[PDB]
Amino acid sequence: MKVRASVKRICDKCKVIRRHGRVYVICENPKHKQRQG
Amino acid sequence: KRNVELLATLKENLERAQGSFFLVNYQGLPAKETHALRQALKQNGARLFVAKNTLIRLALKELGLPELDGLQGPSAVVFYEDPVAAAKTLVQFAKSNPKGIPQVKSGLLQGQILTAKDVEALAELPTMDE
Amino acid sequence: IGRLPIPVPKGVSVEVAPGRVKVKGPKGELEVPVSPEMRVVVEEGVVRVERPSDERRHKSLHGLTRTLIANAVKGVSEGYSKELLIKGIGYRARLVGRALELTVGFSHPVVVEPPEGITFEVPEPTRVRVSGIDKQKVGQVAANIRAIRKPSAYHEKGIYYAGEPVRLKPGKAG
Amino acid sequence: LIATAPSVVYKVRLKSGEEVEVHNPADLPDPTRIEEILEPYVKLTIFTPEEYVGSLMQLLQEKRGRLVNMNYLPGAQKRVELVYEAPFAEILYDFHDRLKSVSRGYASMDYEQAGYRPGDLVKVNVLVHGEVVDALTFIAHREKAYTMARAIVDKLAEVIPRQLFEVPIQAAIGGKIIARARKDVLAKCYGGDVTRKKKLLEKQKEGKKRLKAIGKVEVPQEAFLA
Amino acid sequence: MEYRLKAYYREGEKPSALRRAGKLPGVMYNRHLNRKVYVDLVEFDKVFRQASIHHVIVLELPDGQSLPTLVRQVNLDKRRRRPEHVDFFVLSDEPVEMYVPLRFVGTPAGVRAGGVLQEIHRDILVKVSPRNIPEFIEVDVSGLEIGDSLHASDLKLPPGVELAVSPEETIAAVVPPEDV
Amino acid sequence: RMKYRKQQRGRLKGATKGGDYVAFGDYGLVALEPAWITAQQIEAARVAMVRHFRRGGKIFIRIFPDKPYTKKPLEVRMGKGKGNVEGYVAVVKPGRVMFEVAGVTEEQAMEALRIAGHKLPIKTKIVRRDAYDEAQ
Amino acid sequence: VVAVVKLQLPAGKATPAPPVGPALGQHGANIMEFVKAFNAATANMGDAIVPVEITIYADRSFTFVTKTPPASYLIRKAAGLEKGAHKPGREKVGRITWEQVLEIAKQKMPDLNTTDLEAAARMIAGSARSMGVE
RNA sequence: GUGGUAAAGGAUGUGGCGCCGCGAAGACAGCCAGGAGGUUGGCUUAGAAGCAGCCAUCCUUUAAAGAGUGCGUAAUAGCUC
Repeated sequence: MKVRASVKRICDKCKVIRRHGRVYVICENPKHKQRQG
Repeated sequence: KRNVELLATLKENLERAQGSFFLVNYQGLPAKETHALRQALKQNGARLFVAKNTLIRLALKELGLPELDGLQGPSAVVFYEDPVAAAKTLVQFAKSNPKGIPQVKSGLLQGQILTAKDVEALAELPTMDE
Repeated sequence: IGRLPIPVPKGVSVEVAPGRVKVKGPKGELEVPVSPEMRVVVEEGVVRVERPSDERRHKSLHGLTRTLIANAVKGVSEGYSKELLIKGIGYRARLVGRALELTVGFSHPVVVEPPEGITFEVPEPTRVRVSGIDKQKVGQVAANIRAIRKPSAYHEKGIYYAGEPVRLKPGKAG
Repeated sequence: LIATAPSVVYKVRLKSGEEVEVHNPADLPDPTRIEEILEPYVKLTIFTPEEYVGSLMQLLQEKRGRLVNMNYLPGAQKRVELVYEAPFAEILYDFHDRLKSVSRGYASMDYEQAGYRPGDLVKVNVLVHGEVVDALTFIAHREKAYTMARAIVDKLAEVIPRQLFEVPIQAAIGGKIIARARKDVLAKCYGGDVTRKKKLLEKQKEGKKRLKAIGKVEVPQEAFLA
Repeated sequence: MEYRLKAYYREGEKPSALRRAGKLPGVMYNRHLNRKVYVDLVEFDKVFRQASIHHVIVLELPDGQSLPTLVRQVNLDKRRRRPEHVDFFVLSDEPVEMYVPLRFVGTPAGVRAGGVLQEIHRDILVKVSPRNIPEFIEVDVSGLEIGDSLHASDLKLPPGVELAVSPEETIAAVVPPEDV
Repeated sequence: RMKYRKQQRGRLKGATKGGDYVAFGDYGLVALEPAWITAQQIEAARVAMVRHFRRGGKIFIRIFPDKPYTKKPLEVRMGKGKGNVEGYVAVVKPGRVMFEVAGVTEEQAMEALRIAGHKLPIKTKIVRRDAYDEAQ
Repeated sequence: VVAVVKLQLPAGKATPAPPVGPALGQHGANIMEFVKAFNAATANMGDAIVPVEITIYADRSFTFVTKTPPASYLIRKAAGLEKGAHKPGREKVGRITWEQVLEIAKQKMPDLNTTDLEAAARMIAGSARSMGVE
């Protein structure tokens, strides 16, 4: 689920991501595709 | 910020209300069960601060806190700073010791102690339990 | 204090070299990447890096410095290794000696010949692993040999190392 | 034929004393204040392996389940003996398939039914421009009103549309509606007149008000019943 | 407690250059012994923050003067927040203007019952009092519920009492929820 | 809606810069250099508001509805002298003070303010108690 | 004998089936009919939360005796109180006479590891963030 | 590959800037054993006696004091913190 936007730490505690220039967040749960990219 | 003040003054006093020192480093068994040690002091005397486990540097050299003439025991592990003077050290100390052997993986390890003032030898401590 | 404190035993043959320091070990002779602006004092053989400065690039370089080199001596202290273990009711394995085994595609010329410092260990009908000079590509080819059919968000069948507590949610139920 | 899955009839006891009066889903429209449907039930008496109750006790509440009297046989192993009263028809839908899945199709069941006096159920109906529609509505018990609303109600669209009126056939279950389920001449005077467009736009617009009204029937029932 | 460092320049140019510096426009007034001394940000801004301030009187420190002073008119930006230009008055002889502070601690007559909240009234009183002035002027009230609210019949002021605003105009207010 | 009993039938236009001020009640918001905002949206605020403050935490709303707009009739062509009506807005330019006191306390507003912040067609800003004012 | 397992609950109740039933059940319980020997306790003592707790074994032994509580419910025995039926906390008298909980307790300090110093004057107040003698 | 015609809002982008958590009787971690000792619900009691739908507003220890963040159903476990 590459959402276009928002993203605000929804597997509760969650890691900001920086890779390929692209910037995301992954935590413990796959049901948390916060790729606003 | 959090320096030589409250939270680190009255803790000296049970060691200083008289001076019959006692100590322990045990905390290797669950607190839910470790209270058997914590409650042992009433059987060992009366609600004594045996096995308080006071903080290192905040009590690992508590003589530094308030001139206890050097409590040279073992900095290893936590320091109970057990207040035997607060209770009634005698043969009563054995109640706080024998319970610590049979229970847990040593529910109460032997440590440095000092009745009245001057420290007893650590090797002689087990003999002093009676 | 903690950014560069490495004891470095074995009688290690580590010494700074133009981008690539020397190694010896079980069979060791390895070279490691560097960017020279760092350099490390290695008198006797110490690891005790000198930072070129202290801006964030270098200081993140400070770890790439340390760490890569850090295991690099540890790795040749032995035939460096990661524990590993597939399990699941339907599969098999066999060290062969000179073929990879495995059975989970289930029509299965599975084997790819092992690369270099790689060497397999057949411990238990299910607990195979790997060892060798490397850590990283040992972290890879293993993951690669792991890479074939990994998961099973349900019944266990998963190829694993020691394995994280495998996440478990019901199929149709339970 | 068509397997309408369930077809429970139940027993109605209209006030003023009218006995069963031949309960049904189309036996005498609602003339007087219902007596709360009322019917029987079936207790829970079927062994089970391991701890599968977790899934049963949960889904079992399919109809205000009532722990008749939980039990646990001894000497056995995991096998339990749960008990809970319920209805008849209800235990005919989304039950069998579950009875197995819930416990992995382990153990069976057997009861004799039970329960009477009260028991919600109401009579969820539907709406379709016309009225009375085909012949649905039964007894929406436990929010069962909208439960199937977005399901049966949204009957696709009767497969057939008939005309371009777009009648809105809602679900007059008993409200207060619930469920929520033309030539192209306009563009021909091209390139201009957001005026004359409107002129010919009203012409047909008037028909709708004179169509749905005069155009009696407009009932395309006997489709699929789903 | 605060100081300032003076600037001869006034009106137009210079402060903006110092507004850029964050060095700030300022006022010394003395019952027509006026002067324009010029402030600077942050700290005296921290001084602004002191709550009792713009009320409880303050004392600037030009090289020598030890004069306590009061706030009143203050310029205020709208190209953002953060004020344009604060102004001042040291006491002279007969203090008069006295917009006296309030942080009311009335009894929660309503929240445990009707759930109405104690919606604020004046924030702070305007009451004359020469040099005998408390931090927290106070008015307890037990009739506080619903929407209609009691008026300031009874200020009960400290030593330097006066109804200097106007003879009583409401004490406070409470907001009704659903005409409960 | 929120307007009535008009003096006229259609204002003219302008927009350049203006001035509001201090908060009333130590919770509030403010913005930038707004274009006009429709009343629904204006009312939508409080509408958006009501659910969230303990689904009941009472709050004063804010600025009053203003100017007329219309596409005359619809999308024919100019020919109208300029008339007809539907929607109303606010004078909105220095970043007007938004009104948000309640006692409903803390973040519950503050993110509802973000709700509000995410709401409304202008970047804004967040405010509370600061530095008084005074009037005769 | 040493097959005991975790299983805490209340009692004084005549009907084990709704509560005590899936505990050791297939888990390892045997027999039923504890109610007759609940009478060995539930005729009087045990209204203070006083669990047996039984033990594991081939059979079900019996229901006999009951071990004494830690409890926030023991030291305040002399009523079972009365507040809390309609929405825990809030109004409904937070208070009825200061000794009432201490006078009825005092002897509160039964089972625990070794020994706490006093059930009454020097410990009661803490079970009221555990409840409301506060 | 920013120059390279775009908003909204995301963004531990990064830069330096002032404001506030250094507690060298030494921290926030990252670690490791504890992770509460009378800390157990009157309203569900289908169990909650934190860890579904129902109060947290006083003591015992001080190792700290989780009124208890957590995964959930026979309470509960059992892993966090």
